[PDB]
Amino acid sequence: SFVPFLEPFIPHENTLLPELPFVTLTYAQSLDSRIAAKKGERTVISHQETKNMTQYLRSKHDAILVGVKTVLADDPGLNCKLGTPIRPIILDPTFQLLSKIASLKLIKLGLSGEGEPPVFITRKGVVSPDLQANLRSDYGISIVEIADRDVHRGKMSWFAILKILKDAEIHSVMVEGGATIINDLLICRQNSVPLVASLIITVGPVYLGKDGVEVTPARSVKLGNVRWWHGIQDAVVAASLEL
Amino acid sequence: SFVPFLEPFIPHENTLLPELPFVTLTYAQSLDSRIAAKKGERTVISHQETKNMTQYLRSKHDAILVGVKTVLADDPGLNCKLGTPIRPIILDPTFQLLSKIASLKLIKLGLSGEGEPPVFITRKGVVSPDLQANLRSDYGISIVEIADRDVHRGKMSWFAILKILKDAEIHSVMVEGGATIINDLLICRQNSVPLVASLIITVGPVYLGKDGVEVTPARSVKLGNVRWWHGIQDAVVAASLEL
Repeated sequence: SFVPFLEPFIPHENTLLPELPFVTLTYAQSLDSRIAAKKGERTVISHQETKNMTQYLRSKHDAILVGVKTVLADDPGLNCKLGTPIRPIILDPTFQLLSKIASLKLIKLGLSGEGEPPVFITRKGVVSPDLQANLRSDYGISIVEIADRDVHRGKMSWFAILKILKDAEIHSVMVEGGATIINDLLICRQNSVPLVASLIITVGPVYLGKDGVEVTPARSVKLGNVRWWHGIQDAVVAASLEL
Repeated sequence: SFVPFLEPFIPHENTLLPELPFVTLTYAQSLDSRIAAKKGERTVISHQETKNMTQYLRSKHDAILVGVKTVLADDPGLNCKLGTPIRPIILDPTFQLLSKIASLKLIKLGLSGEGEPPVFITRKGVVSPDLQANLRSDYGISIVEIADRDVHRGKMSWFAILKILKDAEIHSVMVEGGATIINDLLICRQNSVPLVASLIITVGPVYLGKDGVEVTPARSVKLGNVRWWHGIQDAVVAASLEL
């Protein structure tokens, strides 16, 4: 079972950044470190055993965070199949996904009660106040705004984002991806301390090739407390980021 | 131990291409699919357990093959630390190593008896008959030459290379890399049949980043007979390439 394997890595209170929730960074990769096949090819990386492990991990987190690309590519449910509630947080600076709200599965689940209503994290002044009110009434959506003070070289501050989630009583968040989010978080440090508490990676035994969606940080990154697991098809590494 | 794990993957005569040696393609990669750190950085991927696995695999092969880039970067010995003889094979189409021969560790070992005399594979006529005769007398070196009729798209035919090696009574060859060699063999097929018999990959729990030496094939590649192993620090996947 992956259950004892994950036990030191699921959220706990041994945190060096108490202002922030417990952050788990997780994704499924090919051997050549792609997280999605090339345009028009069907992405198959993670097998059922690590889909199960992902659901188990969500059952230990208050929220799950993805970006727009993931939502567009996967139309994911972003709920937990074990039945525990988990709050979907969508990072969407210009609230692009407004145009898709009538179609998205995570909106459907939020309306039916099978899931929690999602949070969209946008720049300040993207969604006017009346629209916010109407989207909350019609879809249960919340809009969380990041002030320009928390936007640096065009990028919303992970520290500021994670603070808001903690302030709203989200004490653990599972960040499930987007190549840009993964690359940024792998190197994001607050005074030498990683924002990521646990790194949990599925490796699928397949190559997606040079036109797949690549994950690789801007510099080398060392891991600690490494442990491996493997099932019938997939392998999983769990680790912390080195100081 | 990795020995029962590798038992069905070490050379054996269940081969669809009897004109060829049993070919193992094997390498060690970071999580982001790099095989060497960026230029000035120290490459640490494979820990002692999979260093050991590689030496065990070498003890089961007649020959080990690498390209020039690997020799220039690593100055590898290319012998087997279990003490079994293994023939080093260097793919050097234009014989770039000419001016470095006396300096190479693999040549030193050939002369001291810790290793076998190496084979260099070049285009035909690259090494003059005078130089070949002196290299054989002074260093034990043999040049294997690939005919013009077996160079296509400017690239030597892997089938032709491997045929000449089987003809020289090399019945198994362990191809340990060069990103280009790995990328090419991952997709090389002879009438749908992969020339690689066994694919064995160490995954080290580290990132090398975007300036490291990347492996990714030109298109997606499927694997069969997937078996995973992991020790205290590294994971290993063993597989065949799908037909």
